[PDB]
Amino acid sequence: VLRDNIQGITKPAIRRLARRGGVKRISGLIYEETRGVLKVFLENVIRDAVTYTEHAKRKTVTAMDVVYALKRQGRTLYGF
Amino acid sequence: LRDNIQGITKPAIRRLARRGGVKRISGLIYEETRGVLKVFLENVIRDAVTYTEHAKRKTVTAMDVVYALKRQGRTLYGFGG
Amino acid sequence: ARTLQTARPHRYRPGTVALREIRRYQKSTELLIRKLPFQRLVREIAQDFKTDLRFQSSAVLALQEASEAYLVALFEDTNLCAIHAKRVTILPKDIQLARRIRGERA
Amino acid sequence: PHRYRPGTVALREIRRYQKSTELLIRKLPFQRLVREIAQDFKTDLRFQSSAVLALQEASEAYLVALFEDTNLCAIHAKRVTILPKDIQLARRIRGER
Amino acid sequence: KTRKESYAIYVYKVLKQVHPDTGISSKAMSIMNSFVNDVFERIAGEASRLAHYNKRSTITSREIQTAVRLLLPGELAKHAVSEGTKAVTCYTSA
Amino acid sequence: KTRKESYAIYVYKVLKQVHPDTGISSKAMSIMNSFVNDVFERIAGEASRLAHYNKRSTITSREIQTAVRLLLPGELAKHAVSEGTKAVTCYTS
Amino acid sequence: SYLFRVDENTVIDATKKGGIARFINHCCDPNCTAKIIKVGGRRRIVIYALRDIAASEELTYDYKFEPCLCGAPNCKGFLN
Amino acid sequence: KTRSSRAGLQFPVGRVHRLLRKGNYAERVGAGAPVYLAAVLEYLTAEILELAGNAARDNKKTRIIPRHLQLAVRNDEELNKLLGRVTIAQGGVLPNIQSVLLP
Amino acid sequence: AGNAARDNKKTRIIPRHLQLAVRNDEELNKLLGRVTIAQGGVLPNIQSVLLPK
DNA sequence: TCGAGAATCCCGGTGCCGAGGCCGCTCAATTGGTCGTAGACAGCTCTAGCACCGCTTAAACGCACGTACGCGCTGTCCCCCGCGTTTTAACCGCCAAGGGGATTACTCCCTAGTCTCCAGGCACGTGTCAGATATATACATCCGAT
DNA sequence: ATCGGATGTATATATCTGACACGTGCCTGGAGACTAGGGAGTAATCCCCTTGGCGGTTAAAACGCGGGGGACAGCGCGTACGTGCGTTTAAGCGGTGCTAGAGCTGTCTACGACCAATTGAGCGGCCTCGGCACCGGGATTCTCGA
Ligand SMILES: C[S@@+](CC[C@H](N)C(=O)[O-])C[C@H]1O[C@@H](n2cnc3c(N)ncnc32)[C@H](O)[C@@H]1O
Ligand SMILES: [Zn+2]
Repeated sequence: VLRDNIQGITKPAIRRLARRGGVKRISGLIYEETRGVLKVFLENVIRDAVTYTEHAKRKTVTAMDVVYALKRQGRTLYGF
Repeated sequence: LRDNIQGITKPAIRRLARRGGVKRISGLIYEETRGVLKVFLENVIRDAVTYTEHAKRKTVTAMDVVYALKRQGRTLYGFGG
Repeated sequence: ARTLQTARPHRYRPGTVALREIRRYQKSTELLIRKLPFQRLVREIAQDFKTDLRFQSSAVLALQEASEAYLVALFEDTNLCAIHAKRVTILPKDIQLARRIRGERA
Repeated sequence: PHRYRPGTVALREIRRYQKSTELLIRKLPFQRLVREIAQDFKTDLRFQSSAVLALQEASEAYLVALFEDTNLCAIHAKRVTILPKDIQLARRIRGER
Repeated sequence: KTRKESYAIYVYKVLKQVHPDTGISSKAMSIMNSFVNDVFERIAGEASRLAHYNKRSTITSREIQTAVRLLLPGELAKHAVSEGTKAVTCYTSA
Repeated sequence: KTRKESYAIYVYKVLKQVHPDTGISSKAMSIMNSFVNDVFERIAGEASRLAHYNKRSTITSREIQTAVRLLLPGELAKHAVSEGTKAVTCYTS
Repeated sequence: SYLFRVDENTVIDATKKGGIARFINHCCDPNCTAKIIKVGGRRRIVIYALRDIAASEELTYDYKFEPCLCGAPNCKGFLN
Repeated sequence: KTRSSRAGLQFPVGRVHRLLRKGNYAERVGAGAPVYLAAVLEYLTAEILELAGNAARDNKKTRIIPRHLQLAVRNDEELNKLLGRVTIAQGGVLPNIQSVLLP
Repeated sequence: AGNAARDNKKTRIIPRHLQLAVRNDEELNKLLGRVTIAQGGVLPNIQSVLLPK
């Protein structure tokens, strides 16, 4: 099993994401907050992805399952 | 029927804002709010009138408004939905 | 020991009548806009789409309901923005920020 | 000797990153994270290759977008830094909480 | 006159078994009716979409279960699926 | 092997009219295919609901017109309804 | 005394028969109140939570009887 | 004589008629519904490919990549509303910096 | 809704009681996060920065 | 710190209208039986997701310094609130009319459905040039001293 | 503001592949033709309910004013954030191996659509009284100035 892998989202990665979004001076407590937010988003999407997989009696999470999970939440995605 | 938006007077906006939970209104809100409300009303009545003239009739029913609302994400319970 | 029971001029400072109107409106459930002005406003806006419609009397009412449940909700959000900026008043630059973040302007 | 003024490398990085389209988060640790979050819903999960990336792509367009809003909230308070009480407002206004 | 239909009498039969003495108003009855219609449409539409991705040609008692488990939140899902499967068992063995 | 149909060739035929010497990559063609699918599903769903409301069963060229007027924004609606009526006219003769 | 006054000409007596609601003590500061609902057309005594109550907390309640082992920070020496 | 050529189109009116029939939309698909729908789809894909090619040209390239579709859509004002919630993959962000930040 | 209408000393479920029953829950609130219940009013709530000191 | 006065809740008395039960009367749900086919299932093929290994090298971490911005405080001034007086039109009740929304009655024409016939679009190779590096160099921006 | 330089970025030439664009078979989805049938278009008509107008009244809006609380500007303190440099570390890339499980095909049958006769559930119209809105008069709380 795996555990405490959320720490792989490093400080420079969040920093670069903020820089793309337009930020210029990131606080210090942000990294933990965005790690929590990203974890929540990922949980909510993978729940529906796994439900869509289970329904079809499969054991591989297809790409169309992730696309449908995202579409079902009002966040469509072009390219898969 | 010209210049009726002044019918959404100041006390009505005050009461809406009180129910919203705000405590100390500014003085310029009472025009931004009329603009917002006019935009919302145009966006809804456009689809209501589309729904009502697609069915070849000249009377905006309540089902037309319910559909025009449900279509923009904002449903509405109570009027025959 | 005894049987227990359940029963046996002026000028308010600014900011108190507001905190009372808030409590008396957040518990009532009627419509907060006059009905004839909203009637006329709906009829006047629907001119730009088709000339002579008849607006069945439950349509108008319907709109009014939504038109409240939108504005009220909007104000809630704007309130937070004000409280976020370390103030108490709500300003037009708060409504615009709420509508931008929320997706209505982009 | 020489030292760029504090904060002037920020805008250079801003322009450098807003112009490209690469993926900002490292791919393998993100694969591990997504692969272990789904351990709470099943166990013999396989995660077809183009699915993970899919997720990752979406999971960037979220965060970036969120920061685009966080900044606004910061700028609303006559500020520059984005303190963690901005993300919370930016997530409560759009109904995500 | 033309006879239109609703869920009035069934909502009333449920109210008269959850609160055997309360009584619903009229506007509240119309609200509950439109609520039932809205949830019906949500669930049946998601069930259809789901019975389409899989290329099945029918909308069975399992598309409905997965739809209920997607749309309904965390804990309402478990109780909803329990009531559903109980009803389906009690119905098939009769 | 396995036959899967897509809107690649039609998107290419249209590209060769709007820009006779450019060429779409693979990812961009996948994106355009997904875009066409999305818009088709939106318009079809809205026309379906719009036929269900008036208690009909034929989904004719009036429902598609009204659905284009509902979905597409201000200006795109006008040009889209114009192209549509022009094509149905040039087809019914 | 475990007597309780429903109205002017009727009282509840829980000295020998009743619920565990006979195990709620009088406190100068209460966190629960007692209202009189009417279900089925008859009056009954219900106990509502006045203020939020945490776990493993004693349920205080004001008797209004009209000595006091109150033990409250602010408190009066009489149940009467 | 395919039913698309008879209308002066490039989209497959036959395939769109088939999809409308086999998608469980209504009981009886009309006659001039697939023509209308194919014409609308063709107009939209042309309107987006034109700006995509324009954007790809100014950047001195002859191949359209997702960056150029992102630019073409988000720069427009009525396509940005149509595709208001999509996230074009490998698309990136439109360059913009708040005025308060730059010195 | 009946619990609310009883704890409010009435005996008729009424739109305000449905609005209360929904918005006071936590999961019935996500199922109906977008709806608006006509004649349901709003839930009593005042921020803490506003309450006097 | 406590009086007072303004607002709020709670207890009876009263009228009225809509929530609920009752009666006839449909028409749609029930039951039985047939029949075609959607899908279950056993089985086989093959691809692609998983795991490991070795190098290298770019990205991550720790550390130091210094300085820009958060922030807490103080101080004006100004404008939004609470309240009283005057003015308006919303609202309620009522009457009259006629448009058009439903409903009914015919009829016909537009589409499903089936069979026949074949050409267009999709998997599969093959070719080459468009774009990605890579290097050298010129020009732009930025920072210290004055 | 002025240079001087130092770092970074943009410009242009060389070259190097791999992914796009084109030509080929070939398989089945699309086009033609014809029929039957029911869904939609059209005429009659009727009565609901929308529109329009009018008088009273009184609730709510409009206006003006006094002032106290709040928004906004201006400074010092200090810390926590950015920038640069020298380390570590594990990401990435390439190459191998392999086995799980997606995917596709043929056989069989259990299940849902379809159709006929019917009959009782529920839907519309009629009362009707009890719950609720309204009014009035107590107690009971809260705010504010002293
Ligand atoms: C409902 S009984 C409380 C139950 C009691 N603790 C028991 O063990 O049964 C209330 C009675 O308990 C006693 N009591 C309750 N609260 C008290 C208090 N605060 N001080 C003194 N006696 C108290 C009095 O005799 C009072 O009449
Ligand atoms: Zn005591």
